[PDB]
Amino acid sequence: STLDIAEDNKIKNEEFKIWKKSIPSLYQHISSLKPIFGSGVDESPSTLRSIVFTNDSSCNKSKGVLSVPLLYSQGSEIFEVDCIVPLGLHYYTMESQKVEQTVLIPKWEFKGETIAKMIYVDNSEINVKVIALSTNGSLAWFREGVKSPVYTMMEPSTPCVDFAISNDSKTLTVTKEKHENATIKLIDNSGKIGEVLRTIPVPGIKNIQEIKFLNNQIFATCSDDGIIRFWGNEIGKKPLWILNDSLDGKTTCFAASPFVDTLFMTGTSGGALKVWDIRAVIALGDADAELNINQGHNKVNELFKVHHFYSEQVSKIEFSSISPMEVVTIGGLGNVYHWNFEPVFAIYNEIIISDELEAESMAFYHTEGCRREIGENNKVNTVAYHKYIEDLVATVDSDGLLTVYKPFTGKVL
Amino acid sequence: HPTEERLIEFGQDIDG
Repeated sequence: STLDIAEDNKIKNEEFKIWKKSIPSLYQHISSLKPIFGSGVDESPSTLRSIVFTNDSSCNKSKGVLSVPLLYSQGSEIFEVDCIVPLGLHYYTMESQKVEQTVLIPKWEFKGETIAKMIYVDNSEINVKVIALSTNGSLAWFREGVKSPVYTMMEPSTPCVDFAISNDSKTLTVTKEKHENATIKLIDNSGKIGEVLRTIPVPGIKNIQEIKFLNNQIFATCSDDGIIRFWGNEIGKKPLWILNDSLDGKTTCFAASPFVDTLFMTGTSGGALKVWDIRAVIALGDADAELNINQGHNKVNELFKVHHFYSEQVSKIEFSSISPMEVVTIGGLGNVYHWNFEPVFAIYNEIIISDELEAESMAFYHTEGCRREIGENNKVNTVAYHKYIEDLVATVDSDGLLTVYKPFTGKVL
Repeated sequence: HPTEERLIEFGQDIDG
C-alpha cells in the first residue's frame, strides 16, 4: 500500500525526533559522521561492511579530545577513521570538521575479497595489525605500512564464514559453509600463518553461523540447528561435548566470558538471554552417544536468564574486556542492548529474575532513532565495543551513517 | 486493544 510507505516512515520520523530530543539526556557522548571515501569506492547500501576498534588510541590534552581510530570494511579495501570523542569520557566542532573533510584513504585492500569479519590483533610475533576474513572463507594478514597483505589463506571461489582467534593469538578457527558438510578450519597464527593446521568437516550441518573460542585449547561451533558443538584442539573427529538448547527458541550465537572460563553467554531467536556454566554441560559426559536429534532438550538448567526487548532475536553478544558484568547484546533490527548483570550478582548474594529485575539489569537500549534499518547487510560484525573505553561502542548501518557513542547508565561509579 | 509494508507499521505498534 502507498500509505504503508508513508506509515512506517512517518511514525519513525517522529520517533526519531523523540529520541533526538533526549540525546543530551541519556548519553555522555554521542557522535555521527558520514564516511567520505575516494573515487571508485562502492557506496551501495547492500555493501557488506564491518568495523572493529583499534588499540592505538591517542590522547590530546591541549584540546581535551580522545582519538580512537577504527578500521572500516568497505568491500575489498579497509578504511581507517579516527574517531574524535571527549577526553572526559575515560580519564568539538573542529574535530568533527577534520574527519568529515578527510577523504578516507584505503590503507589495506584485499582485491578479490568481500570483507565479512575482521579481528585487530596486537601480536608482535607476526608483527600484524589486522586479519580480515573474506566472504569466501579467505583470511589475509596485513602488517603496518603494507598496502597488500603479507600472508593470506585463499580458498577457491564458489554464504557464511566466521573467524575466531585463540586467546594467545596462536590458533585461528575458520568456518566454510559449502552448498557437502560444514568445515571448521584450523590455522596456526604464530609462525606458519596461512597454512591449515587441520580440517574437521561437520557432517549433517551446512553452515556455521558463529565461531568463538572458549580458551587456548577449547573451541566452539554453532550451526543453523541451534546446537552448540564444542570441538577440542586434541586429535578427535567429533566434539567432546554437545550443548543443545531448544527451550527458548533456536540458538543463534554465543559469547565467552573473558574472566570466567566456565561461564558463557548464549543467545536464541526467542529473545531470551542465557548464562550457562561449561562445567555443567561437560558434567553430562559421553558425547559419543548416538546423536539422537529426536531426543528432547537436555535437562541443563542455566545459571541465569534474561530477555531482550519484545523477544527480539539476539544475533550477537560480546562480554566487556574491562568489566565482568557489562554485557553487549545485538538484536535483530540492529538495536544495541546494554546489559549489566551487577544486580543479579546481588540477588544471588543474599539467597529466575523478575520483570522488575530484568528491568533494572538493562543499562540502556540504543536504537539510533529507528534509523538502523533492516537491510541485506548483516549488522553482526557492524558493531564494535571498545575494549579499553567503558561503554563506548561504534555501529555501522546500511545508510553509511557511522555512529559512535557512550551511554549514560546514571550510576556514578 | 488488539487490532480491528502494511504489516510493517503493524509490527512497530506492538513494540512501543
